[PDB]
Amino acid sequence: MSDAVSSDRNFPNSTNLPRNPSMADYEARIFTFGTWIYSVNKEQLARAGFYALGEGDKVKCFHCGGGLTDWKPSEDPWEQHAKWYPGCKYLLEQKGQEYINNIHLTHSLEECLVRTT
Ligand SMILES: CN[C@@H](C)C(=O)N[C@H](C(=O)N1C[C@@H](Oc2ccccc2)C[C@H]1C(=O)N[C@@H]1CCCc2ccccc21)C(C)(C)C
Ligand SMILES: [Zn+2]
Repeated sequence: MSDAVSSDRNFPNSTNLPRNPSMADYEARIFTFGTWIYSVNKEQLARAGFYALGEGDKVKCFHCGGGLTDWKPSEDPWEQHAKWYPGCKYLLEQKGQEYINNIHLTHSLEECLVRTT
């Protein structure tokens, strides 16, 4: 008999809010990174599964672990994390193990651009 003390129905208790992206996700994550920037919006990076530890740039992955620093002028979080250590909960399940494996093998993204410049 599966008890299931989390995934079953809505309204867990009270404090546990649904999610609220533009309340404790977009502004919250970014607030941890700072006004500073480098490549993409830090929020986007956080959405994938990243969170700053107070200090600028020093950011680590959630659950899966693995710290990331000294980002590249043009790079995505999906490819970065998946390449160094593909073991995130939502990240893996998002595009299945197939996508994660494909990413960690050859170059990805950047397709359909007139004629490869
Ligand atoms: C252009 N891509 C950029 C984002 C990039 O890869 N940057 C690399 C990078 O940040 N790396 C390499 C990994 O080191 C390895 C991890 C796994 C396998 C092999 C090496 C580990 C990681 C790194 O330096 N992580 C540091 C180590 C000290 C503690 C700490 C705490 C919070 C955030 C980051 C870190 C370089 C610049 C340091 C090499
Ligand atoms: Zn991760």
